Amino acid sequence: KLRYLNILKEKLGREPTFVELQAFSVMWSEHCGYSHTKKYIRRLPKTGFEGNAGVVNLDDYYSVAFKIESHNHPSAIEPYNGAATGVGGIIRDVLAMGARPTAIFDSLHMSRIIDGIIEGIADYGNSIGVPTVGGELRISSLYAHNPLVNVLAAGVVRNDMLVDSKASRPGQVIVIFGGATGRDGIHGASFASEDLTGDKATKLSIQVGDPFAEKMLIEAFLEMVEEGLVEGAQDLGAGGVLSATSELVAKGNLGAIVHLDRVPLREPDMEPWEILISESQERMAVVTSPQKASRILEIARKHLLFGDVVAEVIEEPVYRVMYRNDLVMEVPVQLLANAPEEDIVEYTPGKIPEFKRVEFEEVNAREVFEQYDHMVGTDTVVPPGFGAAVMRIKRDGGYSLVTHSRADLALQDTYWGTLIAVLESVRKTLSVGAEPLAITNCVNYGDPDVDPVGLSAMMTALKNACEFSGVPVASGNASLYNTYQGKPIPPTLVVGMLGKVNPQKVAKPKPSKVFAVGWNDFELEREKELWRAIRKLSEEGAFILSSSQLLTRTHVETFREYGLKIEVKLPEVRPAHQMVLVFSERTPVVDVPVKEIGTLSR
Ligand SMILES: O=CNCC(=O)N[C@@H]1O[C@H](COP(=O)(O)O)[C@@H](O)[C@H]1O
Repeated sequence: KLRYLNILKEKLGREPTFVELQAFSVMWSEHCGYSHTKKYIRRLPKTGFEGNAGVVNLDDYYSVAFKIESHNHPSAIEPYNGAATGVGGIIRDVLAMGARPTAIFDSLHMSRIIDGIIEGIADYGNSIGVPTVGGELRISSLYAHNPLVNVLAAGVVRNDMLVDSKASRPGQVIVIFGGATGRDGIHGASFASEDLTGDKATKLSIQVGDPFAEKMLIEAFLEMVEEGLVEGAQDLGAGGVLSATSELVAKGNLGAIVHLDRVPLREPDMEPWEILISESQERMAVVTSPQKASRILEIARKHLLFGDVVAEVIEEPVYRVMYRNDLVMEVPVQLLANAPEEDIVEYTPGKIPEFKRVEFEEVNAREVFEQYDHMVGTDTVVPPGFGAAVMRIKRDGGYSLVTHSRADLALQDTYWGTLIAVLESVRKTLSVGAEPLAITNCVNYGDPDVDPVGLSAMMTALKNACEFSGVPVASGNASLYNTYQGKPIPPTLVVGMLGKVNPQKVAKPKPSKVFAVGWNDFELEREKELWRAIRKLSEEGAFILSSSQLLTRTHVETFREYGLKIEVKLPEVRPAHQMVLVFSERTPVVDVPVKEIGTLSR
């Protein structure tokens, strides 16, 4: 902050004004600026080039837009609103990609089932009519003061209706529409970067959501896309108007003139800086020509929303904020969009260590989502309780969604633990017969200034694990300064993996013999052999379970849905192993260890 305050002063050639200080505190906060993670992120193999980030072609006609986000900070302060708006936020991300939101896969890490967090997710999900197709839940006392709420959202989008994420020429205007702007979430970006949860950020920082408006938002926006009206888009989240407008024009190397007086307000006595920095929910920024702006506003207002043309895209790369004829702030756009970059730590992996059994706790979110009329994975090819969510795109087309993490391991060795989490994400995907296509990741870390190695260790293994598996990063999020009184959370990388699968080829469980396929321990040089064995057996029609516990309660519960009973003698396994459970009529034949352990019947 201080080091940053002094650079701004360098750059500005004076001290900032009140407005500029609120502005850069937002844009230059770890949350918005990614100071510590920008360089590590660049080294990541990405689905980048592919015009649009988070967008992955499925069959040359349809693509899957997906991304995982977090709302850890706010969820610790206000479980309900923080968790709810957590989903509201990531949903708007997939919508801005041009895709109709279709699925939500949550990844929760708490010291116990925090009602408010589970209910904020269920209510908001139910009101927007977007199903939760799965959920990863980890309970550990290590997340007591900093629960982790990571939400993955995915959507189907036509390859010929991809929306851009930037402004492209002088003369375009930017429309802000959706719910009216208020004071909520003001400074939440900085609140979410606060080296500590017990810092000067509180209730004035958490956003309030309203799914009814969000529902209206997707309808309005998709109709805008379908009418060739949207030439660019970016949802309003952290930093609100400021963040959306500056980045949109920043990405296109253009500038902008913002008219805050044009921002539909919910609270008319707000000051100009509050309008600029407000983080009110359910809002979207649209880049377009002056001609299409009328139809856009017509559509927005017709869907019971509010909106007006707020900014003009200019050639000069300056960010000029006006309020009527008053000049509120004026700074170089690229100054605001390029927070100071931190040098990184070169991390060289050590010997794979022997992991100790770190007692954690899992639980089928479905069993916990009933209390709040929220069904998990009711419309999927096969139950997500078996390891992966499989959704239908077409009769003979589909995709899978997987959310995995291994903080229990990473806590002992961030590199290997983290790297293992991803490989295991590959096993899950392959196990349902899906082909790994891309990853969306959420980096949840502590304080990078106090511990730079742990971050590097996490980011470098994501790189290596992507290189090893050949599965690139399509999108993602970084959440740092996830601490309390300095007490850091366990380094948790959440891997969201997208796979391609034909709904017709997905196996269902039925009476069969059970075999433990693989090794009881881990060696990087045989992982691909395990994948090969899984690919072969899946092709032959085998049902396959890939779990750290080999067989979980959720599993036993899911088999119940088929009236099937499982009786086996689980092999002794280490915290990190390379073994999968295979169900078939005959003994599996692969070049990997095979042991018959029991049966599935009734
Ligand atoms: O509603 C929009 N959500 C989008 C968004 O950008 N939200 C911002 O992220 C913070 C949580 O970050 P974390 O503690 O999870 O790292 C939250 O407080 C918002 O400022």
